Amino acid sequence: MKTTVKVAWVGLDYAGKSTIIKRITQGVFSDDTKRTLGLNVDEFTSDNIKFVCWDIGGLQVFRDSLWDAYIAGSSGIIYVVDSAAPERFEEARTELWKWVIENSKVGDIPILILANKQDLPEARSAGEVARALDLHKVLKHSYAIVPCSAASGFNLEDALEWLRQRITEMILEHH
Ligand SMILES: Nc1nc2c(ncn2[C@@H]2O[C@H](COP(=O)(O)OP(=O)(O)OP(=O)(O)O)[C@@H](O)[C@H]2O)c(=O)[nH]1
Ligand SMILES: [Mg+2]
Repeated sequence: MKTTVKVAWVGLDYAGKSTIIKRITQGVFSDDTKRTLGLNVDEFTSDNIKFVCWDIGGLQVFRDSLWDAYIAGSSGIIYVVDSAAPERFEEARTELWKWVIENSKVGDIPILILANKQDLPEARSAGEVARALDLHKVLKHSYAIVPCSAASGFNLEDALEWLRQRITEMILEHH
């Protein structure tokens, strides 16, 4: 029997949340993924864990209507950033801090930041994305940052393994 955990996939519109989930669940890269106009629900299993992926649209309208509930009901949060869109790093930092770092509804749950689109020539490194999001100023929450690509699959297995390990560690430490 597997334990069900709900994971909220958040991040700005165009960050690559839906494309990463498609690469993991279908094994294929879609370079023409369409904007999510609400919620996509998908599943993937990794060992004793059934991951229920809540892929929420990142457009402003969906942050204000849907993000609060799915973030508050999740067991883990994945915040995806387009590393090749530095014109939106300040906006991505603002939303990460409002909806995750300083959101009182987020307890001591796993927080994984994915610095996505590493395959693109203008992609900033994981270190550069961490500094742009002020991750080095996060004082009370644990977090991980992983550079990845839905196009090549780079680090997607390792990122999912990190989440499975953190969720399993919480279960084992409590027992
Ligand atoms: N080259 C490249 N393109 C990517 C990658 N991830 C996503 N894309 C592309 O980036 C665009 C936006 O990806 P989406 O998956 O729709 O982004 P999203 O975060 O789900 O956006 P919303 O649905 O608006 O929340 C699409 O054209 C994707 O094909 C990646 O790692 N590399
Ligand atoms: Mg989407």
